[PDB]
Amino acid sequence: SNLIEVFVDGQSVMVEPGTTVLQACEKVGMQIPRFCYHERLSVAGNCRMCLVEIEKAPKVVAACAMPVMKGWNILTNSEKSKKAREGVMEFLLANHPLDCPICDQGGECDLQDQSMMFGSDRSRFLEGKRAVEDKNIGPLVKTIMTRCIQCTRCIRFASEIAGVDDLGTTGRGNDMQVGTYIEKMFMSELSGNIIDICPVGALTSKPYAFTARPWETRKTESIDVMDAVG
Amino acid sequence: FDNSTYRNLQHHEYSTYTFLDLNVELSKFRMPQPSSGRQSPRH
Amino acid sequence: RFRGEHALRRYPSGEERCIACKLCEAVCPAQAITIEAEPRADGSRRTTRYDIDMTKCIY
Amino acid sequence: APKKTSFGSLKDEDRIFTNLYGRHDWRLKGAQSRGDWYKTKEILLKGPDWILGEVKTSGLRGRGGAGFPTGLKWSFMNKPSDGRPKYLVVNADEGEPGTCKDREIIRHDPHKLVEGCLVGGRAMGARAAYIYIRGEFYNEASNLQVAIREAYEAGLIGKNACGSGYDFDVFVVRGAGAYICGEETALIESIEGKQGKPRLKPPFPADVGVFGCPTTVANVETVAVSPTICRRGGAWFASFGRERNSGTKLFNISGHVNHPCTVEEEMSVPLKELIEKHAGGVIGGWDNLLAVIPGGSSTPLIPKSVCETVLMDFDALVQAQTGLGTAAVIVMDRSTDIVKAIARLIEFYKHESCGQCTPCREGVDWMNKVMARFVKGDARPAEIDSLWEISKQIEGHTICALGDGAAWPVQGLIRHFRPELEERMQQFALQHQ
Amino acid sequence: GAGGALFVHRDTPENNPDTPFDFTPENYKRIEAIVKNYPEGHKAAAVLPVLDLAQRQNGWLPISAMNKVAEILQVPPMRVYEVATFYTMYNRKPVGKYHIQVCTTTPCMLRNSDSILEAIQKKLGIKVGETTPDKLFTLIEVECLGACVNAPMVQINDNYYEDLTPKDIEEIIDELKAGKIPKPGPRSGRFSCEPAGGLTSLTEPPKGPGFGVQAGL
Ligand SMILES: NC(=O)C1=CN([C@@H]2O[C@H](COP(=O)(O)OP(=O)(O)OC[C@H]3O[C@@H](n4cnc5c(N)ncnc54)[C@H](O)[C@@H]3O)[C@@H](O)[C@H]2O)C=CC1
Ligand SMILES: Cc1cc2nc3c(=O)[nH]c(=O)nc-3n(C[C@H](O)[C@H](O)[C@H](O)COP(=O)(O)O)c2cc1C
Ligand code: SF4
Ligand code: SF4
Ligand code: SF4
Ligand code: SF4
Ligand code: FES
Ligand code: FES
Ligand SMILES: [Mg+2]
Repeated sequence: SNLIEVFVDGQSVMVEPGTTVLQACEKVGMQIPRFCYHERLSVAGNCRMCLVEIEKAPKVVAACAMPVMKGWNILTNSEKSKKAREGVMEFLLANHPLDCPICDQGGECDLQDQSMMFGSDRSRFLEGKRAVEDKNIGPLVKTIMTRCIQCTRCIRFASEIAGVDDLGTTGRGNDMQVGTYIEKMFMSELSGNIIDICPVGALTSKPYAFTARPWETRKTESIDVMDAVG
Repeated sequence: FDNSTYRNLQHHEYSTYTFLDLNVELSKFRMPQPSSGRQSPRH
Repeated sequence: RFRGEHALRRYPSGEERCIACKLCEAVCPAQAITIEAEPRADGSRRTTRYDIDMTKCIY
Repeated sequence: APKKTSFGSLKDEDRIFTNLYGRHDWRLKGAQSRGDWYKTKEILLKGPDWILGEVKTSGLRGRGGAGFPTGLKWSFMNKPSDGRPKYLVVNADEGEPGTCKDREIIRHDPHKLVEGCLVGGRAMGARAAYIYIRGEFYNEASNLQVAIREAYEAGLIGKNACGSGYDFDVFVVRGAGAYICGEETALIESIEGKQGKPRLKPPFPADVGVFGCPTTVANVETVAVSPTICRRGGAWFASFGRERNSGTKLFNISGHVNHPCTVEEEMSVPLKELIEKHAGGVIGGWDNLLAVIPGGSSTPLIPKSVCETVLMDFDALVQAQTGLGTAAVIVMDRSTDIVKAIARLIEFYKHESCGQCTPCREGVDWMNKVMARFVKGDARPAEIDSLWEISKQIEGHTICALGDGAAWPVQGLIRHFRPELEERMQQFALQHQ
Repeated sequence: GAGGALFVHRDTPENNPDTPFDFTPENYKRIEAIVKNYPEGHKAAAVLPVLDLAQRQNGWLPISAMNKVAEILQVPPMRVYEVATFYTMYNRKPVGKYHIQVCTTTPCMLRNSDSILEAIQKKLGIKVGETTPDKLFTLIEVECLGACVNAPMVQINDNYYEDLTPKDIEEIIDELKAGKIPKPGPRSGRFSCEPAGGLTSLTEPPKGPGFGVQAGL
């Protein structure tokens, strides 16, 4: 066949060429930590949370953007991968605001969950945090940019899925801000999905604000009747 | 043959449009550009 | 340290301290707390309902 | 006798850049008297394989700072055509603090660069060369444009190059103030009209470069010599410096020296000999030396005790734990606040980070704040090891090497001048109770 | 220190979409020549030179100029905003007639650049982020300008003035505000990157063409 053999933690897996390390890892039930990778969006590689160790390689690789080579042995739980994850989460949480009680992403945060599973439990950041002014993109989506981790998922979704090129980044370095640079309404028939794709409370639902927490809700699977798509 | 002089003195009289004027002048020497097949990636 | 009748506190300015995070509701072993919230008229995150059933509470 | 053991004294007949000081006409007529554009038609007619072999046996390594072997890098692009045009991009961003070598080449020997672009593009089969120059070098860019106009007028480049029947164009592109645009992928993205943010590798530019076509990115210094190596032999070039450290190098000596200058010298020259001969020695005598950053701000610094016998090449400086880099020597005597100098370098790196990836974007600002507090002594000795580990987290986890270049000076300062940090901390502690 | 400037746009009578900006016909010829260099099917590669041309024509980059550049090259205005805010050579706010950059990175910091900066400050009476009341000088600090060997140096409107002293920079300033324009280059009798005195290398006349050419070619 065309499949090639790769090893995830010493276990043989057969995968099609061009398959990334993340997909090869998930073919055995291992989910690599991620913040900027979405499987329905183009690869970014900016977050750096997906860094894993390949055996016999001194450098850790971005599992979300690196195709597996023939005979590679991935090491998803070695000391190097764990230290990389802890460092990346330390950097992510360095400037994050202490907003979890007032954040609507409270029990639904990938930042929170992956900090509990892959990060450290302490902080050694002894400086002042950064603060970003809010941007108004319309009634449907509430914006609290301080919480943004600069994943850029929203920009890719707007550019590709929604066909609207209004979202971007201005500035560079620590002071880099996601927005429109002008007072503009991000209007689209699919504009509400940037709330779901955003892993943090930077983009949240405005009608839903403050009304509930995820652990209270009871989930009912149903069908939409507002159009004929179903 | 001398070395007491400085020969790179033409840049003392360059204006703000020197580079673009030179680009315009060189426009008539370049080979035709290759085409992607579309007018833009958004086409 | 004595635990006695419950009370909701304020900030020195007179603003309520509670921000409707619902951590008290999630931790209550007896499920004695019920909370509802919404944005206030000024946009503040404040409760609209905060009940404690003291015949359910284990103090 | 073969197998030389001492290096650092080459006379003018073996210097590639014979107009480094702009003392001869830089115009085509003056450059041709210096041997520029001589037998180009024959070199092109030899073939890409001959030029690639000449570069390979020459032992040349990348002069941008990484020191990658130029032969294999340029032969990576020797693939057959697949429908996409092939391009050459010459890196003239010139962003490293302390470095000034490429500016002199562009402003004083531009025809060397143009001919190097032609020869390298023929070697790689490139259709055209894009020269990405720093946006601040407006006079240098216009001089390069004048040189390109002269080359077009004489039929040296363009349709039917000198006599080879090989079409090749040389464009000049100006950036707008971004040191990150010296990264080859960031430079490529900047040419395509986006933010100067680096791409991930793989793919490499030899597969997906500018406009999504195979591209090779080379330094101006690396590219300019190419013509000379082909002519004078290549095996002549390997006769200079140690093994795997071949050739001639341009050095930028700045800081606390009597006469700062840009000079050309053999690769494996010792640092002390270079400083004493060309720079005129350290201010106040060699005994007044405190620390030196050998290859620009991106490399760790070394104390005076290491500068006594160190060789100015890639491998010897690697053994001294600093690396060669761009061969820009910044000299610091005993009258400088070394912590302040390293903090200023870290602030530079903070103001130049593009912000794309998490480790650089937050960790560099974190180190900047920590070093700002270190300068005043407003910290405690455990923060030294904390900063060391922060730098370690940043290094090797970033997309491009700007995080590496921000972490390395911090590690060098911690490694060599920890007692200075502790003295400052205790002084601030007892001064403020 | 910090950026100081903001990366969001708020409308203003001096800067709004209706603010009049357009390219001169000569500048349209220049834009055509710029666009021609890049491959057909790729025109967004011309945003940098066209935006720089707009800034050169106008003196700064209003929101209308960004929108015009986006319209001409048929790209989303957000991408032009990204380019304009990313690069520090673009002025999204009016500057003085003579915009002064003083390099303060470590190689220039070692050669007493702070003296140059304070001499400029007390000559003009403004700080490092202000413009003179007559709108003729704007003073800022920048990173390494690539003139480190000749440092301490400052760059003015595409010109380099190296090997400076407080007296030299004051002479440059008062010669510039009189209506003249000082000649660029070092002010230490060096006029190049050569060693301060002696010219330790390249003393011999340059060799003739084909002097070291190898055999067989
Ligand atoms: N001259 C200047 O102003 C500055 C120079 N630098 C220097 O840049 C150096 C680091 O730059 P990098 O490009 O990230 O170093 P690198 O080691 O990643 O690669 C350098 C060159 O080798 C090529 N290359 C490397 N591995 C390859 C592979 N497996 N296949 C094909 N090609 C490969 C790359 O395409 C690139 O052109 C630093 O050492 C620094 O000193 C840094 C800042 C400024
Ligand atoms: C942050 C950063 C800045 C850089 N700046 C430059 C530069 O200004 N000039 C340069 O030639 N290379 C620069 N480089 C490295 C380039 O990749 C290098 O020039 C390119 O690989 C050409 O290598 P060569 O000289 O071996 O051909 C930089 C790298 C990084 C990470
Ligand atoms: S986004 Fe997540 S981590 Fe950040 S404040 Fe909200 S709940 Fe906390
Ligand atoms: S707003 Fe959310 S989705 Fe958009 S860049 Fe920030 S964290 Fe990512
Ligand atoms: S909801 Fe409960 S835990 Fe949260 S602020 Fe109010 S009283 Fe405190
Ligand atoms: S290391 Fe810094 S400059 Fe390089 S890609 Fe990451 S954020 Fe950008
Ligand atoms: S998930 Fe791979 S770098 Fe973000
Ligand atoms: S340090 Fe001033 S020009 Fe580079
Ligand atoms: Mg969200």
